[PDB]
Amino acid sequence: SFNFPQITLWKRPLVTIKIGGQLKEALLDTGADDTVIEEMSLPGRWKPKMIGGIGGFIKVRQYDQIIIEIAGHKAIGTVLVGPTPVNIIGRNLLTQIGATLNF
Amino acid sequence: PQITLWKRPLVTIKIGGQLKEALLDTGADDTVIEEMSLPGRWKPKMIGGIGGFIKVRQYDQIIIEIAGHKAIGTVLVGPTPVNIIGRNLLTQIGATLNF
Ligand SMILES: CC(C)CN(C[C@@H](O)[C@H](Cc1ccccc1)NC(=O)O[C@H]1CO[C@H]2OCC[C@H]21)S(=O)(=O)c1ccc(N)cc1
Ligand SMILES: [Cl-]
Ligand SMILES: [Cl-]
Ligand SMILES: [Cl-]
Ligand code: NA
Repeated sequence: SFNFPQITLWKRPLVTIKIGGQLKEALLDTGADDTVIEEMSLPGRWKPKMIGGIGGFIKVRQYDQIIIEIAGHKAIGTVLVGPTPVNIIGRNLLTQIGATLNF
Repeated sequence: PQITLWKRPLVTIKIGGQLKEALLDTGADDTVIEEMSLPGRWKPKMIGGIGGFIKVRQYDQIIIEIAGHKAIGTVLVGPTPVNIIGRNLLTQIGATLNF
């Protein structure tokens, strides 16, 4: 419905992100504490982490202080990389771009 | 009205005569609640998240109260680690995501 993708949540709230100079599709996800992206190379050091969701847990690599643009908004923060079914923008970066849930 | 996302967006819901805590989740297509009984008919469904699929019972035309707002829709019931209010019902309480 109302445009990015979409504001009233009748369609998935999908946006384009840019990370490591590549464009990807991601979901704005208020139910995600953390941002999680499919396998890709990121600079710097990382640390393993397991995170859980509906189905159980997956091991991810945690990269801190990564520059990522989200729907045109610049953010710099933690990105988890692993076998997620969807690229997810979680609250750690939603707060950086000033996203709010209103109702 | 406006929920910041510095913490998890948790609300109280009333469903099937009980009160529960649930997460307002724009990343969820569907509402999924921990095991409970609901009246009427249901059919089995599989739903996938991070870390694979779980089997749930799909109940249609269930009335819920979310933070005070009544709504009706499908509710999936099964071994989810968190009660999640998905877009199918967020739309019914006029939730929007703004930035
Ligand atoms: C992965 C998404 C595309 C979909 N998920 C909703 C999502 O909001 C879950 C919702 C969620 C929340 C807690 C536990 C399980 C699932 N969040 C999630 O997995 O976040 C993980 C990354 O950050 C961490 O903080 C939250 C858990 C971790 S889902 O729970 O798997 C899901 C799938 C299908 C339906 N119909 C409803 C929900
Ligand atoms: Cl976008
Ligand atoms: Cl962060
Ligand atoms: Cl529905
Ligand atoms: Na029913």
